Parts: sequence; C-alpha cells; structure tokens
Amino acid sequence: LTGTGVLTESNKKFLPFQQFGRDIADTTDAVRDPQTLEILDITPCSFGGV
Amino acid sequence: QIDRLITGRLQSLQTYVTQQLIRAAEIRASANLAATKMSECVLGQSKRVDFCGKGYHLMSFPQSAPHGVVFLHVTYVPAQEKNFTTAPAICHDGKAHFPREGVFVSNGTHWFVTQRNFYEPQIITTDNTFVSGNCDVVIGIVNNTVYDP
Amino acid sequence: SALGKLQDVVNQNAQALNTLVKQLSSNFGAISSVLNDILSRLDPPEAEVQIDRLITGRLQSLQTYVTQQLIRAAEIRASANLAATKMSECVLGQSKRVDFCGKGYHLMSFPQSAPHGVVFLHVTYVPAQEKNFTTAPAICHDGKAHFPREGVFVSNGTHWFVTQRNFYEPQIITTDNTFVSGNCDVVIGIVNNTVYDP
Amino acid sequence: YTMSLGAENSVAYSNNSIAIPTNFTISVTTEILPVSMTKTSVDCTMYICGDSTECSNLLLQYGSFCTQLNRALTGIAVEQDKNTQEVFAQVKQIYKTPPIKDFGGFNFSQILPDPSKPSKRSPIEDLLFNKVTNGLTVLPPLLTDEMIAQYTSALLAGTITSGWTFGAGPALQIPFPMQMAYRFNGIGVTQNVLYENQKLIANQFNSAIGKIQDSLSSTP
Amino acid sequence: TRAGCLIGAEHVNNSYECDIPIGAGICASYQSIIAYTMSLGAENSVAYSNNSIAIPTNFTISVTTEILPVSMTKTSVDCTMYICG
Ligand SMILES: *[C@@H]1O[C@H](CO)[C@@H](O[C@@H]2O[C@H](CO)[C@@H](O)[C@H](O)[C@H]2NC(C)=O)[C@H](O)[C@H]1NC(C)=O
Ligand SMILES: *[C@@H]1O[C@H](CO)[C@@H](O[C@@H]2O[C@H](CO)[C@@H](O)[C@H](O)[C@H]2NC(C)=O)[C@H](O)[C@H]1NC(C)=O
Ligand SMILES: *[C@@H]1O[C@H](CO)[C@@H](O[C@@H]2O[C@H](CO)[C@@H](O)[C@H](O)[C@H]2NC(C)=O)[C@H](O)[C@H]1NC(C)=O
Ligand SMILES: *[C@@H]1O[C@H](CO)[C@@H](O[C@@H]2O[C@H](CO)[C@@H](O)[C@H](O)[C@H]2NC(C)=O)[C@H](O)[C@H]1NC(C)=O
Ligand SMILES: *[C@@H]1O[C@H](CO)[C@@H](O[C@@H]2O[C@H](CO)[C@@H](O)[C@H](O)[C@H]2NC(C)=O)[C@H](O)[C@H]1NC(C)=O
Ligand SMILES: *[C@@H]1O[C@H](CO)[C@@H](O[C@@H]2O[C@H](CO)[C@@H](O)[C@H](O)[C@H]2NC(C)=O)[C@H](O)[C@H]1NC(C)=O
Ligand SMILES: *[C@@H]1O[C@H](CO)[C@@H](O[C@@H]2O[C@H](CO)[C@@H](O)[C@H](O)[C@H]2NC(C)=O)[C@H](O)[C@H]1NC(C)=O
Ligand SMILES: *[C@@H]1O[C@H](CO)[C@@H](O[C@@H]2O[C@H](CO)[C@@H](O)[C@H](O)[C@H]2NC(C)=O)[C@H](O)[C@H]1NC(C)=O
Ligand SMILES: *[C@@H]1O[C@H](CO)[C@@H](O[C@@H]2O[C@H](CO)[C@@H](O)[C@H](O)[C@H]2NC(C)=O)[C@H](O)[C@H]1NC(C)=O
Ligand SMILES: *[C@@H]1O[C@H](CO)[C@@H](O)[C@H](O)[C@H]1NC(C)=O
Ligand SMILES: *[C@@H]1O[C@H](CO)[C@@H](O)[C@H](O)[C@H]1NC(C)=O
Ligand SMILES: *[C@@H]1O[C@H](CO)[C@@H](O)[C@H](O)[C@H]1NC(C)=O
Repeated sequence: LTGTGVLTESNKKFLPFQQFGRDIADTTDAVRDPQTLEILDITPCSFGGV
Repeated sequence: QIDRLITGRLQSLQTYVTQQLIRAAEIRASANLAATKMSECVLGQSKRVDFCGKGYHLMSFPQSAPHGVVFLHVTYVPAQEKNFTTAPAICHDGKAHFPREGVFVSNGTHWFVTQRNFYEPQIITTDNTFVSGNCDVVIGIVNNTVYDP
Repeated sequence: SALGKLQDVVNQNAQALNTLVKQLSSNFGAISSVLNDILSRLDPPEAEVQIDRLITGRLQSLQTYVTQQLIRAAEIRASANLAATKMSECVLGQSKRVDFCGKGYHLMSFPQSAPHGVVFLHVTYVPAQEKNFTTAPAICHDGKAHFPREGVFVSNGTHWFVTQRNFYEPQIITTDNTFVSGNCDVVIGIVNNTVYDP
Repeated sequence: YTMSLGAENSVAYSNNSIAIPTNFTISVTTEILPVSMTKTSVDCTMYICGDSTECSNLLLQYGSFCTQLNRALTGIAVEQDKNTQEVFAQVKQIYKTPPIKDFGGFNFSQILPDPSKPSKRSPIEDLLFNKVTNGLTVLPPLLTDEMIAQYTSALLAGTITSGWTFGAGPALQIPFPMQMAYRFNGIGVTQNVLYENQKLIANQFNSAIGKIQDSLSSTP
Repeated sequence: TRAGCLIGAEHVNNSYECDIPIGAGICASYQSIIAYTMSLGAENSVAYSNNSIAIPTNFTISVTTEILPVSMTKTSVDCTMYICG
C-alpha cells in the first residue's frame, strides 16, 4: 500500500487481524507498521492555497 | 488510460460545480428573502399579511443560527369573538351618521360604536361619527339617537 | 467603483465570451486544434477520430458556457424582477416598507437609465437634532385618563405638551387632541396634569 | 386513506351581523431561513491528477476548464460572504441594552445575550447552535459566529431600546410600553387597550417566549 | 490566523473597518500592510429609561443611489459554426 503522507503515532487500537484504516470517504488514514506492531495515522501533507 | 480518467473526473467536477451553482442561486434567493425580513419585520412594523408571521404583526426578533437566521415573530391574534347586530349608518334628525374610525354594534337593545379589532363599546356621539347625506340613500340604515356633548 | 454592479455583469459576460473563444485553441488530445490542418493532413479514417476529439471537446465547452449563461440569466431575471418591483413601489407610489426604497423614511424616488441597468435616486426623510423629553403614557385629569389621538405626551421639565411623533411641535394638551378611556387607577405611569377645554 | 384538507368551518354569515373580538393572544412564531453555505474550494489540477506530472501534461490539452471551475467556486465563496453581509450587517452602530432590564414587565432574557456564557450568545441561540450538527479546502466565513451574534445583539438592543427609529436614522430612545402601544396603533388598536392590559400582555409575551424555547428544545 | 499563515503584514491590536477581507474576522489594509480583527461598527449605548423619550427637532432630505442590473448583452452562438466552421 503506497502513498504520500505524514506518519504520526495513533491512538486507534486495531484488532490484531486488521492492518489498514479507512475513514468515511474510503481514504487510508490509519495503518499498522509490519515490522513493529504499532498504529500510525497518515495525515495528508499540508498543501494550501496561496 | 489517463485520458479516460481525466475526462471522467472532469465530468464529475463539472457536474459538482453546476449543482453547486444552482444551490448557490437558491441560497442567494433565500438570503435576499432573509434580508428583506430583517429590514421589514425587525427594523420596522410590516403591514404585509403573513410576511412576518401568522396574525397581525407587532414586532420581530433576530437570532443567529448555524448558516442561518431565526426570526421570532411576535404577532397579535384576535380571540374570544362575540356576535353583535351591526348597521352601516345611524339615522338621526334626518341625517346619516357613519363611524369615523370604528363600527356600529348592538347588543340587542342599545347601539354603540367600537374599534374594529377589539370590543370597546362607546356612546355614539358627534365626536366619533361624521354626517354625510340623508337617510334615504344608505341601505340598512337604522334609527338611533346621536348624543351631543 | 460606484457603478460596479453593472460593470461586474459586463465583465462576466465578456470573460465568458473570451473563454469560449479561447477554447477553440485547445486540441483536446488531438494532433492539432485547427480543423483545416487535420482535413488537409489526414485521410478520413483517422481524421474522423481527430475531428471527433475536437467535436467532443468543443461541445463540452459550449454546453458549459450555455450552463453558466442560463444561471446568470436566472440571476439577472431575479434582479430585473426586483428592479421592476422597486419601479412600481418606490417611483409610482410611496412605500411603507423599511429600507426597500432607501435608508430612512421614504418620500419618493426618481428612475434613471443606465447601460444595462437602472439607477434609483431615493429621496428619503432622515430625523435629526433629537432632544430628550420626559414622557408619560397618559394624563390624569378629573379622575379620567387622557391618551393622545396621534401624538405623544412630552415634558420639557415643568410643562406638559402633546406632539407628533417624528417631529418636535409642542401643542397644548386639550380635549381635541386627546381621548378619554377609563380612570387613572389602571394605567401604570399616569401623571397629573390639567387638560384644557376650548 | 384519502386525505382531508381541514375541518369544515361554516361561517355564520348574514347581512346585519358582525363578530367583534373581545380578547387577544400575543403569539410568537419561529421562522428559520438559510443564509450561507460552506465555502468550498477545489484544486482542479490536484483533484484530477494529484502529483502526476504526465496527467497534468495531458490535462493542459483541455485548456482552461480548471480555471473556470476555480473561478465559479470563488464566485460562490464570495457570494456567501456577501449574503451574510446583506443579511446581518444592516446597522453600523453596535447598540447595547441598559444594565437595568426594566421594560415594564417584558422579559427578554431568553433572547438577550447571556453574560455567563463565553460565546456571548442568547439561550435560544445557544440551543440553536447545539441543535445543528484531494484538493478540497474549506474556506472559513468572513464573519465569525461571535460577530454574527454581536450583530443580532445590536439589532435586538436597537429594536428594544429605540423602536424602529434606529432603522431609519439615529436611535431615538422610547420606553418599551410606549413602543408596544405604537405597534398596537400600527395594527389599528387604540393605545388605551395596551396600557390597561399591559400586565396581561407582558405575561402572555413571556409565556410565548418560554413556549418557543420549549418547542425548539422538544422538536428534533 | 485561523485562515492560515500571513506573511508580510504587521498585526495590530486596533480594530478598523474591513478593507481587504482575509477571513475568520481578519482583514488587511494599507496605511505598510496591516492585519487586524475587524470592527463591526461604532459603539453606541442608547440612553434608555422608562420615562424618557427622544424627539427629533429637525430633518435631513437625503438622496441615495441604488444601482440594479436589468439585462445582459444578447449573445447568440451558432453551435455548428462554433464546433465546425
Ligand atoms: C346592552 O348594553 C347596555 C349598556 O351596557 C345595557 O344597559 C344596561 O343594562 C344594565 C342591566 O339591566 C343596567 O344596570 C344599566 O343601567 C343599563 N345601562 C343603560 C345605559 O341603560 C343593556 O341592558 C344591554 N342589553 C342586552 C340585551 O344585553
Ligand atoms: C325611522 O324613522 C323614520 C323617520 O323618523 C321613519 O320614516 C317614517 O316612516 C313612517 C311610517 O312608514 C312614515 O309615515 C313617515 O313619513 C316616515 N318619515 C320619513 C321622514 O320618511 C322610519 O319608518 C323609521 N324606521 C324604523 C325602523 O323605525
Ligand atoms: C417649557 O415650555 C414652556 C412653554 O414654552 C415654558 O413656559 C414659558 O416660560 C417662559 C420663560 O419664563 C415664560 O415667559 C412663558 O410665559 C412660559 N409659558 C407659559 C405658557 O407658562 C417653560 O418655562 C418651559 N420649561 C423649561 C424648564 O424650560
Ligand atoms: C394625582 O392626583 C390624584 C387624585 O387627586 C392623587 O390621588 C390621591 O392621592 C392622595 C394621597 O395618597 C389620596 O389621599 C387620595 O385619596 C388620592 N385620590 C384618588 C382619587 O386616588 C395622586 O396622588 C396624584 N399624584 C401625584 C403624583 O400628585
Ligand atoms: C353567532 O350566531 C351564529 C348563529 O346563531 C352562531 O352560529 C351557530 O353556532 C352554533 C353553535 O354550535 C352552531 O350549532 C350553528 O351551526 C352555527 N350556525 C352557523 C350558520 O354556522 C355563532 O356560533 C355565533 N357566534 C358566537 C361567537 O357566539
Ligand atoms: C383574556 O384572556 C386572558 C388569557 O388569554 C385572560 O387572562 C386569564 O384570566 C383568568 C381568569 O381571570 C386567569 O385564571 C388566567 O391566569 C389569566 N391568564 C393569563 C395569561 O393571565 C383574561 O381574563 C381574558 N379576558 C377576558 C375579558 O376574557
Ligand atoms: C425573566 O425570565 C427569566 C427566565 O425565565 C427569569 O430567570 C429565572 O429566575 C428564577 C427565579 O429566580 C430562577 O429560578 C430561574 O432559574 C431563572 N431562569 C433563568 C433561565 O435564569 C427572570 O426571573 C425573569 N425576570 C427578570 C426581571 O429577569
Ligand atoms: C438624554 O439624556 C441622557 C442621559 O442624561 C444622555 O445620555 C448620556 O449622554 C452623554 C453624552 O454623550 C454620555 O456621556 C452619557 O454616558 C449618556 N448616558 C447614558 C446613560 O447613556 C443623552 O445624550 C441625552 N440625549 C440628548 C439628545 O440630549
Ligand atoms: C435645521 O437644520 C437646517 C440644516 O439644513 C438648518 O438650516 C441652517 O441654518 C443655519 C443657521 O441659520 C444656516 O447657517 C444654514 O445655512 C442653514 N442650512 C440650510 C440648508 O438652509 C436649520 O436652521 C435647522 N433648524 C433648527 C430649528 O435647528
Ligand atoms: C519482528 O522483528 C522486530 C524487530 O525489532 C521484533 O521486535 C518483533 O518481535 C518481530 N516480530 C513481529 C511479529 O513483529
Ligand atoms: C337583510 O336581509 C333581510 C331578508 O333576508 C331583509 O329583511 C333585511 O332588510 C336585510 N338587511 C339589510 C341591512 O340589508
Ligand atoms: C420607572 O422606574 C422607577 C424606578 O426606578 C419607578 O419609580 C417609576 O415609577 C417608573 N416609571 C414608569 C412610568 O414606569
């Protein structure tokens, strides 16, 4: 699963069979690191209007 | 393949912008109505029927709401109406008397003049009536005395 | 920037026309944006594909232009219905509607033609130079309560008068500008003053 | 079923009888009107293509579609702020009520701002705010909810302390049982009726304002 | 700001009328470029009491302008000629 984002620590406690996380709009906003079983939030990079 | 995705996403975005423009026109019409109600019901007393609530409009109060405005219309509703026998004019001394501001009412034996939206009977005098013509023209004129102060 | 509302409509229409003219310069994925170049360069089996791409791009552009033209036509029709209402109610009559025909108490209005528009000169009455007075709802006299027929009871400190509500014009409180309803025991804030009889 | 419009009310018409009201009800009703929407802005290039440069190179063949979409959304976004400006900013003087709320028995605590709340909203406005629950950006509105509440507070203070005079010029103070009498004369009822029954009208008005708050709190 | 980061404008504590809207109550003006929270209106406390009234002694005849658009330029596009010539 590839993408671009800021990977921060997450307070969402996954069940052990679940790997990724999706919001209402079906975008991957939570993920599990495969090396160390920890949950990371994927915040989109902070683009804006100039 | 990217051209197919581009034309699909462009069609989706054009559809979204078109329906957003239609909803923006609807919201602009509603906001013009809300500004009209702000000017005519809050900043003044409106004679327009059902524009500022049901009943005779007294005043209105604005309240902010999330993406909206709430008008509290304070209105006057008449209640507890009562039957009376009425006449268009009073015949006295060969003259026809008509109410200056109110209406002639009778409870069965005596004739009074009252304001139209509330029962407040007063003695029919020359100060609340005016004279126009004789009694031969007005259909339904009745005979009653007219007091002179 | 006084005439910005008409100039906004003119600029939007001219910009929509300029965008529609500019959209002919785009090839929309074809080899060229010029139809004569495609028709002079290619056989009809592949010129059909190139012309089809140009046709669907230009048709999408034209349908988009007609869509915002209809939306702007609805907006201009709403503004013109409002302008016709203002012409009927402010110019051809005197309006009791607050802020419909200018700021203040509306007296009359003048229409003026403008390029693709109308300018209303609203002549209104603004109150000014207000003054404090001590006021009462009613006058108690001879055990009777007197209320103003059209004005309001005011006092400059020692003497009571009745005046019209939108302009200070003090007059002697008489039986001709007051009416009697009830005694003095009911009305809250009734004051004692004489009522002259002509 | 076949629906029924309304209860039949045969009005007792005759050529010499009239019905005159002997009493009145001070009725307060709510009217809710939308003013603005959420100001949304879409980056057309990022929505179609994201960060793919080949996609944007192919998107440049279609011309200025993205510019038209961005300009239409910008027009909608400034139209929402213009709508809020036309609705709420109808006064250029910020009026305040006096600290003593002596209005001849009339209670406005449910519509005046609450000093105990940090949002400076009325209890009714607080209940109203409680009852409402890829290139995409949401632009904030130009007027915050605190300033819209301040505008409504100024309008309420003007219409309570000064009548309709502040909407036509300078705010001319007038006692509220006199303002009410003027409104009574605007609908064709004499001033005496208001003055004699001022306690009953104030009680009816306060009861109706409380019923408005109860009906808003009890209807989803 | 709540609208975003503003670079090149000096934030001041005074409140003025809105000249250039930034958003979330922030406006910008030129005087250098300053940014501020807007002022809604001039403050005015109405001298309310239960037995005092204010009566006007004079008047101003005020004429104001109201500009309303009526029509647009009547444009017609030959669809066949626009697409194909
Ligand atoms: C209609 O109203 C008149 C005036 O109120 C009534 O006349 C009064 O009747 C009472 C009851 O007998 C007397 O005490 C008063 O002295 C009467 N006043 C006058 C001026 O005569 C009249 O009785 C009422 N008629 C009906 C049918 O109700
Ligand atoms: C009202 O009074 C008028 C005049 O006082 C009455 O008219 C008279 O009617 C009688 C009877 O028909 C005639 O003899 C007179 O010549 C009439 N006088 C005039 C001046 O026309 C009228 O009848 C009365 N109406 C009622 C209902 O009592
Ligand atoms: C309020 O107005 C009345 C009427 O204008 C004032 O009464 C006049 O006072 C002047 C000054 O002495 C006398 O010359 C007049 O004869 C008075 N007129 C009457 C009818 O008595 C009154 O003085 C004013 N009160 C105040 C406090 O200014
Ligand atoms: C206005 O005049 C009324 C009537 O003269 C005054 O009422 C009187 O007040 C005295 C003093 O308390 C009582 O003894 C009388 O019985 C009252 N008479 C009536 C008919 O109520 C009233 O006090 C006066 N008000 C002012 C402010 O002077
Ligand atoms: C005024 O009088 C009319 C006629 O007597 C009343 O109308 C009648 O009211 C009764 C009461 O229920 C009904 O049974 C009749 O069917 C009504 N008649 C008509 C033609 O509608 C009327 O109620 C009276 N108004 C008041 C306020 O008392
Ligand atoms: C007019 O209606 C009001 C209520 O709408 C009446 O006031 C009620 O009077 C009764 C008996 O006096 C009391 O028990 C109620 O508490 C009163 N209600 C309120 C809200 O104060 C009033 O009496 C009616 N007047 C007439 C002449 O019918
Ligand atoms: C105006 O109405 C308010 C609210 O209905 C009244 O405030 C209530 O006062 C009672 C008695 O002290 C308290 O038990 C309630 O909790 C209060 N309600 C609220 C929402 O604070 C107030 O008394 C009325 N009168 C005035 C003059 O403000
Ligand atoms: C009417 O009198 C009131 C109270 O005396 C005046 O209100 C005061 O105005 C001064 C001057 O601007 C202020 O310094 C005070 O703070 C005001 N008091 C209050 C309670 O607001 C008012 O200006 C007078 N109106 C006229 C037209 O003279
Ligand atoms: C009402 O205000 C008008 C302003 O339009 C006053 O008229 C001015 O009066 C002064 C003093 O005499 C003159 O210097 C001005 O030239 C007048 N202006 C105009 C346009 O005529 C008028 O005097 C004021 N009236 C009152 C009673 O205050
Ligand atoms: C995978 O290797 C990491 C390396 O630190 C280790 O901590 C972990 O126990 C191993 N197993 C799993 C299931 O992550
Ligand atoms: C009302 O009509 C009756 C007949 O139904 C008639 O006798 C009477 O004179 C009429 N009254 C008026 C005021 O027209
Ligand atoms: C105004 O309030 C005062 C109390 O401050 C009271 O004494 C006076 O009677 C009231 N006047 C009216 C007209 O209500």
